[PDB]
Amino acid sequence: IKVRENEPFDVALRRFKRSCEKAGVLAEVRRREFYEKPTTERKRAKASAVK
Amino acid sequence: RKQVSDGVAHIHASFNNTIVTITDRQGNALGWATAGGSGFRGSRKSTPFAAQVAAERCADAVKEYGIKNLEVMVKGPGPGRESTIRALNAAGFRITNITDVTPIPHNGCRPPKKRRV
Amino acid sequence: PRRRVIGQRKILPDPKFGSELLAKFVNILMVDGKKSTAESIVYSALETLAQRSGKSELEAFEVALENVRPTVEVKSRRVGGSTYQVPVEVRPVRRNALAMRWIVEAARKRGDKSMALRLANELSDAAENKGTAVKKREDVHRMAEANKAFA
RNA sequence: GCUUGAGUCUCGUAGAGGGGGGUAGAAUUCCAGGUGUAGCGGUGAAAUGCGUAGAGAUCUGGAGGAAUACCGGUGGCGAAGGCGGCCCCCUGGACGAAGACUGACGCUCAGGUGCGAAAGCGUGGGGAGCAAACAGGAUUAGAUACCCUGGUAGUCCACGCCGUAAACGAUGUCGACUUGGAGGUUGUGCCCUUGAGGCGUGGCUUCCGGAGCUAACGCGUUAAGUCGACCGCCUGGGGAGUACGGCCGCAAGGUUAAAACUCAAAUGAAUUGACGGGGGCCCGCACAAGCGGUGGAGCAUGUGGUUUAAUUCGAUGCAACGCG
Repeated sequence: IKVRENEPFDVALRRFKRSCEKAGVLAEVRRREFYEKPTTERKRAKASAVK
Repeated sequence: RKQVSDGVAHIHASFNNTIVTITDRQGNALGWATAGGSGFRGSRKSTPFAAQVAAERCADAVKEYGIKNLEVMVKGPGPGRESTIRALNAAGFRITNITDVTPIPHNGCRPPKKRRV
Repeated sequence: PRRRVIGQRKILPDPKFGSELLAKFVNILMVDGKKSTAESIVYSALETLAQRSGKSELEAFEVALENVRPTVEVKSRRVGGSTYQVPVEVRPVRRNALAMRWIVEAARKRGDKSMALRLANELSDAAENKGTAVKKREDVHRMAEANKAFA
């Protein structure tokens, strides 16, 4: 979660949060408890991941 | 006044508004500025521009403390936050840490229903 | 413009000063295909402009037009189902094209006697940037300055 | 009698199988306090709402309830419903390896009995979040809706009831046989284990496909192929899974289950097109960028209407209206 750097620093370059929290994990927990849509969203996500 | 010389910039980016609170390392607030309090009410208070002018305006109003070092703590998602920390090192601050402190439940409370828009 | 990227046609420069800039200014002023009339108006008006300001001809014109050129202008998007007025940087040819259109339009708005006096007084009011075309430029810049939040 | 079906014993393996008890960490809400100050929240935009009685932000301390991120996987377990932190206790099943034992003890099953999501019901608790009802704000022609702000039952626990779901692989159970390929998961044997190998042999499971079948779509060794055993159910659409009666249920209702009348269709799958406020690519003064008009005035001319003895007939969205 943290970053620090010594005096050679210019830019933020914190892409630790395109790794874990920001993009998916908080936008996922904005909306409803189903049990049902996730079983089919994961079903078609794993059925789309195919050659 | 009171001459703290190090603080924390808690930026609270949400989808509708970013609210920047500059405090000390004890956690006592020294002065805040919101994107909605800088003109541009409404669809324009959730933009990176509004967040950066919110952060410029929060860098003002803590001149009475002589803050040079600060950590940055970032909550929430938002069109803000990224631009926000930029405005902080456009205001002479030595930005030391950038932590992202978004609250994530370990499957806690049930989130609200919504949005069949 | 759907498909066709275009060239542009070359205008003959001004027959008194060799200025294609001022040639496009007499084309912006021209009505009903009467070019002789419009260049008479431009020569009279800029001649009294050069006599009044005492500078010279087309540097008095170039100053009076430099005060009315827009910096950035608003522009509609309609991308996310919403009406945004985004600010966008004006191209130089469009920059002085808008400058001349605002000078000429504001000069047609004025209430003096002859067109050479309306436009000579409009360029003179734009030399110390207090006329109507500068209020059009400040108006455009208030729109693009208020809506700066979209880039 | 016999062991190739079924079962017992020995040793292990994997597992969100079940029931009871405890605990942990993040987060939400509330309460008390510090800093601090003008907004916060919300939306397509807003407003209701909260806020100078000091909100929101931020830090500290506390309480409480529910759910258990990451692992997490067309992964696993379960007859099905379903089961997801970690630990203990009680407990069910499955699978594998070698050997021993019983010796057809088997398969299916009407009535019967049990289990059976969610909502609901009863009694007693609990109540943080979420949220039917409800209230307010918007949107709209209206808006008893979608959106916003609140919000009660309920969701959670104990015991009892209900007894249903698109309770679905829309595929009853058990057994046998019939070309293949790529995986996943869990055992086990053999070989230099010369490593994240090589060769087999089981259990469960995913995707694609051969013959075959199928109205087609598709199924395809986990069959919808080729057979056998037993059960359940169907007989045109509507009326109607309704009424009456019976049984069950506290009720809601559940189950069993018609007829009169009425139609000549209702239906399945696939084809061609058209359409979509579906998707991709592309064009045209289509939009955009501009310039000049029309709609306002007077007149010209055409039309509708009205008038008239007649105001000849035809043209009438675009593509009729100085048109024939």
